Amino acid sequence: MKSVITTTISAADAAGRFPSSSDLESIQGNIQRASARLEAAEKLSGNHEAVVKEAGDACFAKYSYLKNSGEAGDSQEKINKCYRDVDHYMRLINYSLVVGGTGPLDEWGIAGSREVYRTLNLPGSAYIASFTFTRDRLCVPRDMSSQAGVEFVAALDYVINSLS
Amino acid sequence: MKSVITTTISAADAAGRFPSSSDLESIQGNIQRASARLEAAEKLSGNHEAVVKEAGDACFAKYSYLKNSGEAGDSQEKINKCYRDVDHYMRLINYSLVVGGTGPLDEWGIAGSREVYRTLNLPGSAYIASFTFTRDRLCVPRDMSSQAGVEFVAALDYVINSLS
Amino acid sequence: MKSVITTTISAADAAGRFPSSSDLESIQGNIQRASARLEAAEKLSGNHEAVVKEAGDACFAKYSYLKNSGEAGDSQEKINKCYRDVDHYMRLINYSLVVGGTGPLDEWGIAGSREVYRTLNLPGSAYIASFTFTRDRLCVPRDMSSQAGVEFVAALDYVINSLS
Amino acid sequence: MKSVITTTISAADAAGRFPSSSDLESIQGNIQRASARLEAAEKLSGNHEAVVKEAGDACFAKYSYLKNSGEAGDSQEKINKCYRDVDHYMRLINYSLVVGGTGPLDEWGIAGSREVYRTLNLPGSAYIASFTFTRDRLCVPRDMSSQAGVEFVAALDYVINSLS
Amino acid sequence: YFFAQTAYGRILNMVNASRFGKGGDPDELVPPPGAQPADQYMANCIVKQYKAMATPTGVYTTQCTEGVVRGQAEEARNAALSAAFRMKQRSSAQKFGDFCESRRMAVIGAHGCSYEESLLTKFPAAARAYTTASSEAKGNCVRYADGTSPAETYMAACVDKQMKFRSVPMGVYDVLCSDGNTKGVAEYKRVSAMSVRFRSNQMSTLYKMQAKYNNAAYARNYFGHGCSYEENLFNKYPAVSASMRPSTARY
Amino acid sequence: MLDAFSRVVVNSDSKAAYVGGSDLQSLKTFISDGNKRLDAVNCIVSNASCIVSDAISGMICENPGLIAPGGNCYTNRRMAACLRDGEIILRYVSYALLAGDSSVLDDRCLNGLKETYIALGVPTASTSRAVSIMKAASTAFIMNTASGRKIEIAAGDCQALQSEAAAYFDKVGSAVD
Amino acid sequence: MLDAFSRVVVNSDSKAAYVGGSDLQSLKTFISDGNKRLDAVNCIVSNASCIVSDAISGMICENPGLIAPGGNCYTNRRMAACLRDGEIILRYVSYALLAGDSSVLDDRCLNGLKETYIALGVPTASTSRAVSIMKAASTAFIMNTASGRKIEIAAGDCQALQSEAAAYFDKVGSAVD
Ligand SMILES: C=CC1=C(C)[C@@H](Cc2[nH]c(/C=C3N=C(/C=C4\NC(=O)[C@H](C)[C@H]4CC)C(C)=C\3CCC(=O)O)c(CCC(=O)O)c2C)NC1=O
Ligand SMILES: C=CC1=C(C)[C@@H](Cc2[nH]c(/C=C3N=C(/C=C4\NC(=O)[C@H](C)[C@H]4CC)C(C)=C\3CCC(=O)O)c(CCC(=O)O)c2C)NC1=O
Ligand SMILES: C=CC1=C(C)[C@@H](Cc2[nH]c(/C=C3N=C(/C=C4\NC(=O)[C@H](C)[C@H]4CC)C(C)=C\3CCC(=O)O)c(CCC(=O)O)c2C)NC1=O
Ligand SMILES: C=CC1=C(C)[C@@H](Cc2[nH]c(/C=C3N=C(/C=C4\NC(=O)[C@H](C)[C@H]4CC)C(C)=C\3CCC(=O)O)c(CCC(=O)O)c2C)NC1=O
Ligand SMILES: C=CC1=C(C)[C@@H](Cc2[nH]c(/C=C3N=C(/C=C4\NC(=O)[C@H](C)[C@H]4CC)C(C)=C\3CCC(=O)O)c(CCC(=O)O)c2C)NC1=O
Ligand SMILES: C=CC1=C(C)[C@@H](Cc2[nH]c(/C=C3N=C(/C=C4\NC(=O)[C@H](C)[C@H]4CC)C(C)=C\3CCC(=O)O)c(CCC(=O)O)c2C)NC1=O
Ligand SMILES: C=CC1=C(C)[C@@H](Cc2[nH]c(/C=C3N=C(/C=C4\NC(=O)[C@H](C)[C@H]4CC)C(C)=C\3CCC(=O)O)c(CCC(=O)O)c2C)NC1=O
Ligand SMILES: C=CC1=C(C)[C@@H](Cc2[nH]c(/C=C3N=C(/C=C4\NC(=O)[C@H](C)[C@H]4CC)C(C)=C\3CCC(=O)O)c(CCC(=O)O)c2C)NC1=O
Ligand SMILES: C=CC1=C(C)[C@@H](Cc2[nH]c(/C=C3N=C(/C=C4\NC(=O)[C@H](C)[C@H]4CC)C(C)=C\3CCC(=O)O)c(CCC(=O)O)c2C)NC1=O
Ligand SMILES: C=CC1=C(C)[C@@H](Cc2[nH]c(/C=C3N=C(/C=C4\NC(=O)[C@H](C)[C@H]4CC)C(C)=C\3CCC(=O)O)c(CCC(=O)O)c2C)NC1=O
Ligand SMILES: C=CC1=C(C)[C@@H](Cc2[nH]c(/C=C3N=C(/C=C4\NC(=O)[C@H](C)[C@H]4CC)C(C)=C\3CCC(=O)O)c(CCC(=O)O)c2C)NC1=O
Ligand SMILES: CCC1=C(C)/C(=C\C2=NC(=C\c3[nH]c(CC4NC(=O)C(C)=C4CC)c(C)c3CCC(=O)O)/C(CCC(=O)O)=C2C)NC1=O
Ligand SMILES: CCC1=C(C)[C@@H](CC2=N/C(=C\c3[nH]c(C[C@@H]4NC(=O)C(C)=C4CC)c(C)c3CCC(=O)O)C(CCC(=O)O)=C2C)NC1=O
Ligand SMILES: CCC1=C(C)[C@@H](CC2=N/C(=C\c3[nH]c(C[C@@H]4NC(=O)C(C)=C4CC)c(C)c3CCC(=O)O)C(CCC(=O)O)=C2C)NC1=O
Repeated sequence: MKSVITTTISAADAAGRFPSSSDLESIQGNIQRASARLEAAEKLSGNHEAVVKEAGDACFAKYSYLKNSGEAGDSQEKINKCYRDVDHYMRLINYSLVVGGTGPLDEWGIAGSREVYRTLNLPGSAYIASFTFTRDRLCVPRDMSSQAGVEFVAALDYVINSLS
Repeated sequence: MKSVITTTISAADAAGRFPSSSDLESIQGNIQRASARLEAAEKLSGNHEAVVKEAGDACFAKYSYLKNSGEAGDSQEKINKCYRDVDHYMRLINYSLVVGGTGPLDEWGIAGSREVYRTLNLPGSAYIASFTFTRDRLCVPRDMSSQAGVEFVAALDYVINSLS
Repeated sequence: MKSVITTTISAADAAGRFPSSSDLESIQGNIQRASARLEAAEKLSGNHEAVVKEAGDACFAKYSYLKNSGEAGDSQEKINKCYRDVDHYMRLINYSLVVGGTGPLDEWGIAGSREVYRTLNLPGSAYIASFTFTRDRLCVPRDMSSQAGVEFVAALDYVINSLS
Repeated sequence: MKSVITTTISAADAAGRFPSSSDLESIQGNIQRASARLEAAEKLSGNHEAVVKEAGDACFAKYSYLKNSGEAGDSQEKINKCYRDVDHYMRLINYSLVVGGTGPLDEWGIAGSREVYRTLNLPGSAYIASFTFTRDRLCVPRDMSSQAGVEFVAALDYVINSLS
Repeated sequence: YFFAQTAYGRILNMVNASRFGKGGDPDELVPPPGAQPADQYMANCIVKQYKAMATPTGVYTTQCTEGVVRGQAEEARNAALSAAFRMKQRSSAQKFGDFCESRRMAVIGAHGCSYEESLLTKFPAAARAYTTASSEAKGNCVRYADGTSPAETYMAACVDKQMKFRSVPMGVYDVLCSDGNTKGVAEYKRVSAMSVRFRSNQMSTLYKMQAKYNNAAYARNYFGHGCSYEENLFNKYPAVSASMRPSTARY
Repeated sequence: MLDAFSRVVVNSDSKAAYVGGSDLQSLKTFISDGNKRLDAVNCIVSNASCIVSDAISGMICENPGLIAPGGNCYTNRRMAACLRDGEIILRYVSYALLAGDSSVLDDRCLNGLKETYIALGVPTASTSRAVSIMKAASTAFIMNTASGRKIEIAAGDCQALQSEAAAYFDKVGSAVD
Repeated sequence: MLDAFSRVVVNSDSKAAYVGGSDLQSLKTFISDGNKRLDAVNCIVSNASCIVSDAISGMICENPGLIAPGGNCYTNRRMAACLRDGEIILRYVSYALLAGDSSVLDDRCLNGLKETYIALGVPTASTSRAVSIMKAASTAFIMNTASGRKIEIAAGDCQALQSEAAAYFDKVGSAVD
């Protein structure tokens, strides 16, 4: 699971040496930017369910042909799978937002997602429509903070550049 | 040459990934601890020559048997080589103090020094006497700063743990 | 443990072949030079204790700063460790002198000695002063033999070129 | 090309060590057994042609079926190739007898001979009949020397154990 | 479920439930019961035989050397064993993954024979030491046959990067990334690597040419199936073909 | 890999003392017996495929079940591996004759071999028989009492060295069982 | 790897004849001069770090530009590589003294090294100077005319062999330029 701590510890470990001053400056930076990260994590854990509803209802505000045949709209169950998968993605943005690297977001969500999505006929552009909605639905001074919002955008854009 | 920048960029390079938020927090920390580093670098570049004189004359304040036979005391030339080599060490503490990792100090000074020292009959404990002198001759509130002094101690202790 | 037997047997083993005439000439040479080797081994096992005393007391005839602080002179115990370590070196010159290669002297004494010596703050030049004493204290016609002394010089010079 | 010199030098070369006393004992043995070797080489270079005649004519004293069909007896030319090849083997016993290992006899004669012999339908047992003849046609006190003869037997037996 | 209602199967559920959770080696469990030391000596016989096939004469080849200089072979062995314990260090899923790739590569390597397939599929360390020692003896590896022309050196550098992708998953370095475990043997791995690259020039030109065609045949048979453009790169460039490693390595 | 020298040195290392007089005296007996050992090793070397062929062919001729289908001498591949293993056993025994100590043979070849031959299904009794035939053949060559090759050497008693080579073959054949 | 023996054999192989009288006679001069070669190799071996330190330190003391920043002796690691390469040259020169022919030195170490030092930017004149200092130091040790180490040998003429070692060092130093 990638973070600042694991990157610098793993680097000095592969080197063999004790942790010198450079690693100490790195973790110093982590506990500098910690406040903006945890602010965004607190507010995301605050109102996540409304982000679930507007997220998935925004995904079916776009492409309608999912609820058409036999692509995926064929039950309350597949639409529930739809929502809970989006909740897995937001819960990973919470996790990676707390950690401060793209670690748990990548190793739990992104790695090997592609084979599962081509295999189970899942379109990725539907998810990308959902996330581009949820990053367009921000607010600069009233929603989080100038620093927190930026960090949230970063995480979410990472998901988009991972999926497209 | 190891620093925070080269460690994180080299780590993400070996990964193949773009530099995500974690590397950005690391370089954020580098530009947080930059002020203490550059303060100590400014004052070192200020009065280095007195550190030269008290360093080498402290090394010949201890062990006298260098200027005995044929170990190394046999000229003004070997004592000049003595001083200038200690100035190479302080110039590397300046370099690594500016960089903010143990990079140039290790790759210019420490790497393969040991074979040169066992080969050309140089005892390491004389250098260690010089450096333990120059770290014992500190001053907390007047010399640099609480933060700058600490960084200087770190670099110098690294030299000691590299040599012994 | 390197000797003529182990070198030629190991070489023919890596080859896969039976021992041809070349290996037989090699062991023929071992049992030619055997007499000078075992003569030197007999006389070393004769008066080793005087070589102990003059060796260590010669090492403290040179550099006095061992019995100064806190380098190594601070007890009867460290001076006892001093003598017994020199007896380990002479016992290895006996062993390698019996074997007829640098095998047991290298694999028991020389292998990884350098890290122990830089780690436990031991200067090598003190040992080198002891051995250069014990090779300068020879005697050509009376001590061993014209051939035997030479073998002893060889082993001892090997120790010196291993340490410096 | 294997000899005592090349074996010990190659072994210490792969080790990285300078030539220590063990290699020196080995080459000491080479220059001990040198006299028997060069004695046998001189006498072989003396009367090789009679060894050619008796060798090949002994090989056609046994197996007649070479000069029968279409195996190899169908000309004076194939029988000339027969003789000259036996002269190549005796010239290699001269070479390896000078060198004092099985080096040039193996790397010029024995290496890859098997594919040439099964390919060109040349039977090996005919060569072995020739050599067992030429090692049975020795003489202890009149031909070479007790020590010298043995060296010759060694090399010839090696050819037999290489071919059978 | 059906064991738990039986008086006897309440034993079986507890033994199986005790066994279930814990990780293991493929060396530990893949062989038949009581045959692991046979596998260790099996693999030792393999590597010894390839060491016989490298040098047919008593002279050691220029490549069959450990230390360039005094005191370097001791640093080579002290660097060598920490890699082995580090092979023991890693996680279980990685061990079985590396095991199955060792199996597949050993099977491609055999190019025939029941014993070759049966003994390499039965016996784990036999497969690992088989692949390493065989590709090692043919000269099909990274440290030898480095590129001459600048284009081939760049191509070899790109392959090296794309194998470094395997040897770091997700920023965090491997277990097996092992330049240190000491104070300053990483510089020794630099020294030994540079000097081995110097010693590949020292070989006979016969072994240079044989090494080239062996490199091409290696990268074809293991890693090229169809792959017409990769067939063309394995045609023309021996440095690209010389340095493709089974992802059991992660070196 | 330890010869008789290294055995004396290692025993003195466990004793932690110097080498002394008596141990060197027994090693003087080794060096004075050196040339007999050298000619003995020459005798066993100059009959490689001769002793291997007679030993293994005698092993099959004793027990003809190995050559039956279902046996282990049955396949060509198996017979080649059979001859190779006999050659290798003879090879390390020859190394044990040059060295004077069985450390090369014990740490090289004799270790783990019983569990390997059990792991493959090679019968141990047949292996011990082949090692015994190499033992008797090697002693008959080492005493120059072969009925097929009688080579000239300066005459002398070599009984102790014959008991030594017999101890190596009895070590291997005792170890495979 | 070719010694004196192998040079005589290879030249006789190109001539395609047997060994004969004259070549063996020159090789008898090798064997009779064997012990002088043995003691000579002992002399050059027992001064490893001594010859290397004096040679390379003298090379820097002649031309102080190498230790100036931007030089080649300037980095501490580069200086260790510097000492290591001098030790390696000394090593294969010692092998050329045991062998009697410079085939191990030509095919081992003198091969590829000019193009390598051109490929790294090591100046050739400084290397030839260091090789020359190893040459003079090695001849002074080989004739036992060292200024602080005077070891006992029964006296004799060894001029030929000194010109031989001088030919090896002049081969290396002539080859790097
Ligand atoms: C975890 C992350 C997270 C977010 C990023 C927000 C996103 C978000 N904003 C709103 C809701 C809102 N967001 C805004 C913000 C805006 N006002 C404007 O003038 C600008 C266009 C914009 C600021 C830049 C407003 C005004 C509302 C209320 C809209 C309304 O009720 O009309 C809602 C609906 C629930 C609510 O009313 O609060 C949600 C989910 N909520 C979350 O839980
Ligand atoms: C870039 C960094 C850098 C250094 C730090 C130095 C380190 C260094 N010093 C020496 C070399 C030397 N250094 C000293 C110094 C000593 N004299 C003594 O009495 C004391 C123990 C000690 C001073 C405290 C001496 C005397 C030599 C020469 C040694 C000799 O030739 O015997 C050498 C070998 C090359 C030479 O001769 O100059 C090197 C690499 N050089 C560098 O390039
Ligand atoms: C087993 C190995 C073994 C050795 C290597 C020697 C080493 C040795 N030599 C001496 C002692 C001595 N060694 C010599 C020898 C000579 N001094 C000269 O000036 C001459 C050049 C040279 C003869 C050629 C002399 C003269 C002494 C006594 C005085 C002295 O220390 O020089 C002593 C002190 C005990 C004594 O006085 O005998 C020892 C331990 N002894 C051993 O038992
Ligand atoms: C350096 C060592 C060296 C050798 C030892 C020979 C070995 C040798 N012999 C032949 C080749 C041959 N050798 C023989 C000899 C034989 N005729 C018989 O009746 C007998 C069985 C046997 C002599 C005892 C014959 C007849 C050929 C030619 C075979 C053919 O063309 O059918 C060849 C193939 C090339 C050629 O045709 O010459 C070679 C490599 N060559 C070497 O370079
Ligand atoms: C380079 C190696 C080399 C050898 C090993 C010999 C081998 C050899 N011996 C003979 C020839 C001979 N060798 C012997 C020797 C013997 N007398 C006996 O009573 C015993 C059985 C046996 C000694 C043990 C005899 C008697 C002859 C002459 C045979 C005869 O003419 O009847 C010949 C034929 C040429 C000749 O007449 O000299 C040759 C090639 N020659 C060589 O060039
Ligand atoms: C510990 C396990 C272990 C193995 C599994 C083997 C595997 C193995 N086989 C060979 C070597 C060989 N293996 C075979 C076998 C084959 N012949 C064919 O017709 C078939 C394709 C195939 C049998 C099914 C052959 C013919 C060689 C020799 C190849 C040659 O020299 O051309 C070699 C090289 C060394 C040698 O020549 O013996 C090795 C390591 N060795 C071991 O140590
Ligand atoms: C400098 C030259 C150079 C090359 C020639 C390539 C060669 C190459 N290809 C792959 C890797 C690959 N190459 C292919 C190609 C194939 N797909 C198929 O259906 C065909 C058999 C074949 C095309 C003809 C595939 C599919 C992979 C990925 C394999 C996988 O991950 O399963 C890899 C591993 C790294 C990676 O995943 O990219 C490498 C080194 N790379 C280089 O750097
Ligand atoms: C360096 C030491 C060394 C050993 C101790 C052997 C041990 C050994 N033998 C075999 C393999 C074998 N060993 C034999 C030998 C024989 N089986 C019989 O039933 C006969 C009684 C007997 C001959 C006398 C046979 C036939 C095989 C192949 C099949 C088998 O396992 O039995 C193998 C597997 C690889 C192969 O097939 O060659 C190994 C490692 N190999 C070595 O390299
Ligand atoms: C380089 C190769 C090489 C060899 C192959 C040997 C060969 C050799 N053997 C002996 C000498 C001898 N060799 C034997 C051997 C034996 N006698 C018997 O009756 C037994 C059959 C057999 C048991 C091994 C004996 C008994 C002697 C004489 C006794 C002795 O010298 O110890 C001698 C002494 C000199 C001479 O006799 O002229 C030599 C050089 N030495 C070597 O340097
Ligand atoms: C087995 C044979 C063998 C060789 C022939 C050398 C050859 C060699 N030298 C260097 C590398 C080097 N060689 C030297 C040596 C020196 N440069 C100078 O300017 C001085 C004049 C000179 C010392 C006298 C230096 C300084 C380097 C490192 C930097 C460079 O390339 O110059 C390298 C690259 C690896 C490294 O940095 O160590 C290699 C392969 N190495 C070997 O293992
Ligand atoms: C196995 C290793 C091995 C060696 C290292 C040599 C060592 C050696 N050198 C000589 C003997 C000698 N060694 C030298 C050498 C020289 N004398 C000088 O004054 C010059 C400084 C130097 C030039 C090389 C001389 C001159 C002799 C005596 C003359 C002679 O025996 O030819 C002897 C004769 C026996 C004795 O003196 O006791 C021996 C065994 N021989 C070996 O077997
Ligand atoms: C076939 C047997 C053989 C071997 C084993 C050999 C050389 C050899 N390679 C060795 C090491 C060694 N060999 C390999 C094999 C290898 N695996 C690969 O994927 C590639 C491209 C390899 C290069 C041959 C590795 C990874 C290493 C690790 C590096 C290290 O441990 O320092 C060693 C051991 C010690 C050392 O020299 O550093 C040795 C002695 N040369 C040979 O012919
Ligand atoms: C019909 C199935 C069959 C065989 C095959 C043989 C195999 C065989 N050879 C023996 C023993 C044996 N074998 C040889 C080697 C052999 N003899 C030589 O003179 C030369 C040149 C040889 C290789 C070509 C020697 C030297 C001996 C010792 C007996 C002797 O002095 O001849 C022994 C006796 C074993 C013992 O003493 O316990 C047997 C069983 N016997 C059989 O029943
Ligand atoms: C001030 C900077 C400085 C140095 C450092 C020396 C370095 C030096 N040593 C030389 C040469 C030299 N060096 C030694 C080795 C040395 N002598 C011994 O007796 C022992 C035991 C040694 C190692 C401890 C020998 C043996 C010679 C050959 C001359 C002689 O006979 O002493 C030469 C002559 C080179 C030549 O002939 O071209 C030089 C320049 N010179 C300097 O100007």
